Amino acid sequence: MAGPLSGLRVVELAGIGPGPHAAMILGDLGADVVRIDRPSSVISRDAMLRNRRIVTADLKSDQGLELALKLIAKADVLIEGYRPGVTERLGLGPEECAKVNDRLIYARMTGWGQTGPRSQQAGHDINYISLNGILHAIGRGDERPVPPLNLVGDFGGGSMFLLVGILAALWERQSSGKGQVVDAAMVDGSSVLIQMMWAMRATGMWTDTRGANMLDGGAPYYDTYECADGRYVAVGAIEPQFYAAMLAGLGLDAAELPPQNDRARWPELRALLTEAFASHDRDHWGAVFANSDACVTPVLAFGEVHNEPHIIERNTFYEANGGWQPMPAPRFSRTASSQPRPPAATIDIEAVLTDWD
Amino acid sequence: MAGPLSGLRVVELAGIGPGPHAAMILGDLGADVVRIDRPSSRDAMLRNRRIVTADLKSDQGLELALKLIAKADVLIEGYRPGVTERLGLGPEECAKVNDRLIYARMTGWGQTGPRSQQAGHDINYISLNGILHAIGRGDERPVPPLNLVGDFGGGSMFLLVGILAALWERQSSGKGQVVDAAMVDGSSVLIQMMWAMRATGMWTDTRGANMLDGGAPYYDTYECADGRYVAVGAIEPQFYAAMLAGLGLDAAELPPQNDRARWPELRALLTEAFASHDRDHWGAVFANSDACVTPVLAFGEVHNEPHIIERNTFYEANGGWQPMPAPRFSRTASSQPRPPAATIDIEAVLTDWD
Ligand SMILES: CC(C)Cc1ccc([C@H](C)C(=O)SCCNC(=O)CCNC(=O)[C@H](O)C(C)(C)COP(=O)(O)OP(=O)(O)OC[C@H]2O[C@@H]([n+]3c[nH]c4c(N)ncnc43)[C@H](O)[C@@H]2OP(=O)(O)O)cc1
Ligand SMILES: CC(C)Cc1ccc([C@H](C)C(=O)SCCNC(=O)CCNC(=O)[C@H](O)C(C)(C)COP(=O)(O)OP(=O)(O)OC[C@H]2O[C@@H]([n+]3c[nH]c4c(N)ncnc43)[C@H](O)[C@@H]2OP(=O)(O)O)cc1
Repeated sequence: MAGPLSGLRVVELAGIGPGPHAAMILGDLGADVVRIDRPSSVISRDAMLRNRRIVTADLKSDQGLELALKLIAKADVLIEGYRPGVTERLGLGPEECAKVNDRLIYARMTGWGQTGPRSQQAGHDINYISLNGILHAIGRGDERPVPPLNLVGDFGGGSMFLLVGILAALWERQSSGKGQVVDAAMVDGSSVLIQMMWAMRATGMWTDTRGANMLDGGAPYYDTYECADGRYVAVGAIEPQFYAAMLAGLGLDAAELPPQNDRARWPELRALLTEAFASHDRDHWGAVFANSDACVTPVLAFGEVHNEPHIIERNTFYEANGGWQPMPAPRFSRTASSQPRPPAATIDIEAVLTDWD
Repeated sequence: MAGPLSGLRVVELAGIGPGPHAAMILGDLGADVVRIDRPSSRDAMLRNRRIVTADLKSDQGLELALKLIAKADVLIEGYRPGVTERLGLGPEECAKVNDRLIYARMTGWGQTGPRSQQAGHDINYISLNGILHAIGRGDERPVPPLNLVGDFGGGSMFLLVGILAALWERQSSGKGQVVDAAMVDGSSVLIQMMWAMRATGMWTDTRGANMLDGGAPYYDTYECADGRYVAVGAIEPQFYAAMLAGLGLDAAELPPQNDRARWPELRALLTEAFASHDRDHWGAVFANSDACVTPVLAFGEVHNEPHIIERNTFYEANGGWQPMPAPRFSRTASSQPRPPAATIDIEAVLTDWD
């Protein structure tokens, strides 16, 4: 099996969102990933279940439990993302796992954490980011907050911190010879994800007013603009030298505009930039500014990404069943990753305990 | 030093956004982190570091740097491609003085290809791979999700997964290697769920018309009587039904939860209901509930929130609050971040390491 995480053995108790996204990446990088789903369901639809062996097993039954408990015994990592108490009351808790394998990295993916008042509440991405200030900061100032899909709570502030915890604990287990419990809460990870704003907030460089900051769309030089065809460009020309390059491509003379960072005159500035970008279509701007430091790029829809040169040449995507999918990231010089394998039709848990000798 | 990464040694060449964030998290978890800046701190992102100066273009500045890297486990650089090569700090020069080094390259566009030398920021990397187009209301231009998705989630976090996966690989092979983390790639994997969903006909390229983009009335924010907001995330029918009951809404009178043609009508009924009381009222009503209804707090209110206070998600420092390390560890727990450690001379650090 190809990739830097070759050898690594992972047990994933089937859940939704972060838990599986973490498991995918471990797989992606060559870990051996075994997912136990409920029998009361089931070759899979979700391309998120790539780089995976799937096994049936009713964990409520006494048999199901011990089979599971065997897999965990011969494995490096356990991933679960159920509310607190669920694995305990199944007989798969940390304390129970530590008795068949004190090397186990016990990885617990939740929104709210393992304790505290909200620890039993149901929730999704949007709820976790609502409590820690993030959601309030996203969207235009004249309107209600808009959810950044489930990118910030589930994945960026959830799965990815689960991965860092798993892999940091594996580094630890090289010294001490023992595993441990990784407690990944989306509300905490997403908070560290936005540490920049907490830092800027302290030094007067970020306010709580939505749509009135450097990076939220309030700056006319860091925002999207509608073009003549109703498609969009993005502008991220923060540094003055890049902003100057953008102005020249737009045909605007700096002498006729207000200063880039005079906020009181951002309305005028925005109006000027808006009229300029509105006068040609996205693909015009795309050409004018390619190879340029103007920080102006076309805003592509998913369906167009496969035609973008830089995306094609670096193989950011591969084809798989009437749909493109992202190739693993990041990339490794010596132990490169493979193309992911599609979800691996169900298997029997004995066959896996056997294969794992 | 407290944390699961005690005695990991990390050299960081100073830049902006992702590279510093990754270095921060490494520090947060107990790693020894030395950051080389240029002779020309306030940012709390520079927490859990030692800062040193060094003209990397001088003969001596370079010599010193290579003496650090020789002793360290990980090097982090976030410059445009070619930049570290020309300084004399490229992968191959580093592999001469330390074949074990994990060499971590943090860019937006990647190491090669047509845009590889183009300046950019977060908003640009996510414009090219479909992400930015997908965010915001439908009647309107896309809105940047701050720089959470390219710099951090699709950026620093993938650098970290790569640094630590390469540390694992090393333990079996004795050898370092190069980690190429590009924000346009990481952010693409970060949104793999949408790519899966699109392949099976359960996501469209229309903005504001999906389960998770704000187009679903059960997955969106709502304005309340006081002008503040709640978030609703009641995807599962049982959670949704719990929410209707607490709103005072008889299910029989409403359109089906998932009849999309009638979402606008559904949304107008839920809008009226949420508008009729203040945000704090809904926070009370739905506490301990599975209704998936939560107050949308502004940054300055977060320190007053029970679940935040009691789990110590933040700590106080300097101006105000900062996030404590994540994730958390049972045995080898992280400590409260140290503020940034004012300029020390780089020779000191070298005697301190062997
Ligand atoms: C493809 C797309 C559409 C899917 C999708 C993706 C993403 C999302 C959004 C955006 C997200 O944010 S996903 C994140 C949700 N939050 C979390 O994951 C945080 C922690 N988890 C939770 O809070 C819960 O799992 C939650 C999702 C909220 C609610 O789930 P629930 O109450 O139905 O389940 P629960 O976790 O409390 O308990 C599970 C239940 O199942 C049982 N179980 C598990 N496995 C098996 C098995 N193999 N055989 C038999 N029984 C089994 C457990 O024992 C337990 O039973 P119990 O006795 O307690 O009732 C939504 C949907
Ligand atoms: C707090 C706020 C204000 C900060 C802030 C945070 C975040 C953001 C947004 C949201 C972001 O997206 S940050 C991410 C930006 N993109 C990237 O980092 C991707 C990779 N990097 C780049 O593309 C570029 O570094 C770029 C950010 C575009 C800026 O380009 P640049 O030309 O200024 O720099 P470059 O990388 O081309 O070369 C740097 C230059 O510095 C020199 N350097 C470094 N270290 C030293 C040293 N110790 N002593 C002497 N010289 C030194 C290098 O030698 C090099 O010089 P060169 O001779 O080649 O011109 C914006 C601002």
